[PDB]
This record gives sequence, C-alpha cells and structure tokens, in this order.
Amino acid sequence: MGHHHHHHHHSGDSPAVTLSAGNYIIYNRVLSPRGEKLALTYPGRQRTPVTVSPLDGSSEQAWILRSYDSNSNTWTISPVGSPNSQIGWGAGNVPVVLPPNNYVWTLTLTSGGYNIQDGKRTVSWSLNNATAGEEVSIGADATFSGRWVIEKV
Repeated sequence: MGHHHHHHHHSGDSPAVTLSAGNYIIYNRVLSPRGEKLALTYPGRQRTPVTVSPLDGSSEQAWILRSYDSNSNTWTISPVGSPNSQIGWGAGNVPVVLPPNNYVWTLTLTSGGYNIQDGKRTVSWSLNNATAGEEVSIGADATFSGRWVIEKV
C-alpha cells in the first residue's frame, strides 16, 4: 500500500471555482478569428435577438451575474447598461432581451471552460461558424461551439 485513486481523480475531478455575484463577461471558448475574446453583445433594444463581437471593453459587451439556485447552477443575466432588463430565450432559438421578471441560465464548469443551458438542460448556447459579428444560437449541444467562459469585468 502507498497510493489511492478508487474514489477521486485530478485535472477533471479537482476544480476550485463555482462563480460569485458581480459584473461579468460571457465569451465563446473557440475565440474570434481576429485572435481575441468573442463576447456576447447587447442589441441596445428590448424584445430583440442578441449577437457576438470581438471584446473591446464597452458597456455593450459587459454584463451582470447573480446566483438564483446553486441547486440547479442557475444565475440571472442583465446588461450593465440596462440593469432594469434581462436576457432569456423564445421562438427562433436565439437569446432575446426581455423585461425584469425571473429569467436565468445554468452555468457549469468543465475540464477547460464552461457550459451554458436554459435551466431544464433541454438546450445549450452555440455558434453557427464562430465568426466575428455573428448571431448566437440555441439547440442541442454543439460539436465545436458548445463551450463558453464566464469571467469578471
């Protein structure tokens, strides 16, 4: 005897992060073809689709994040420019801007990034080609763009 591995492992079963309430950014783990972070970008209006762009640090690319249930890894989402509104999902399987109510997303850590889901785990956030200026999409877990990162402002 001298070692053990029957109930534990490393580099995949030993994380040290769980997020916290604050101001954050959300960007796709594939990154931009420009060679920079590929952040979720607010449309500037309500009842409207959301888009992706190369990060620069503007209020369009910065967001607000607060825990709703650790029991479901769910968190509320709002833009820093309009904390009086929220982000959710509807017809066309695109995330959309919505009034202040109870809208949330599941945010879950992985072996080298994060994952983003509706709350009931029926769908996930993804991209169509991961290019700059493209519209983000929702559906079954994607083969290249199905992973994200959430990090502070």
